[PDB]
Amino acid sequence: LKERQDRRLGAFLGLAVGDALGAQVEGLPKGTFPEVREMKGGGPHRLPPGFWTDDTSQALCLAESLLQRGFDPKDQMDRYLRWYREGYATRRALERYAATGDPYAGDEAGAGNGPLMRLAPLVLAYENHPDLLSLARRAARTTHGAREALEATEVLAWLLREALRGAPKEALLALEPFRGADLHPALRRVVEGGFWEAPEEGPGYAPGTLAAALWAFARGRDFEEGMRLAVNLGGDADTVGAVYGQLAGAYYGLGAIPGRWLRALHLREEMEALALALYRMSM
Ligand SMILES: [Gd+3]
Ligand SMILES: [Gd+3]
Repeated sequence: LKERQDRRLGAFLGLAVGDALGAQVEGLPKGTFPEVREMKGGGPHRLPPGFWTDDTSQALCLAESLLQRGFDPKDQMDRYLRWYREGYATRRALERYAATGDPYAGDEAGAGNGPLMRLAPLVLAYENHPDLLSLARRAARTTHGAREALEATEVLAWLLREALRGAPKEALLALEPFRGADLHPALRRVVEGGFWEAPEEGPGYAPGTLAAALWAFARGRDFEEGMRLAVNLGGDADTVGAVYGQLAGAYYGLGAIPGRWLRALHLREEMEALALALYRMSM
């Protein structure tokens, strides 16, 4: 069904849409700037409208790696490194890998949201794998090693899988499998309802990023409304937007994402092809 493909395309393109939109106001304190509603580009990097950042770049790298050779963390890092060296915590991980050959180069200080911003591709291709959560943890470990970042990635992997399978918003927010689970205290507070309150800003800390995305998803009645709530929190807006985009994209579907946002999106067609290829792979 196109209905099923629509969810996978939505999750992938939603990630990029959130990255591009949020990038326009990243670094700005909440409530100090005009409400973001359109793909105008700009931000600290004077981005053209619809242009995303490293969040989506890493997602693309992971997607190509998966389609090229299944789950291969070594290949993932080869691609990240190559992407990194072609341009001018993660950089430390990439250099660690370059020097030692260890693909799981993340350290305990890496509690950032990097693993969350690029996740979608993994779930699209390995949605039905019995070890999906373990694969997600390994995919996070390549650049981040903090307990809360690894667990936050597992929670997002579960969320995406369930959304792709048609689980209702209430079930996704209930996070039943994680209730009472032995998680890092910060993440436990999120799973137990910390996300119902509006964040003071878009957090860069993994648990906080997930909480901000869940909050926007909980309050937004559709993809667009939730996306605007997410990015207007300011702070790490491109990444909070990217995480929200993945969840909301999988939940609402590509057809629910504002057409003008998709038409302005850089490499829209390339991503749609990748998303479809990954989905075919999961079957
Ligand atoms: Gd960025
Ligand atoms: Gd950022």
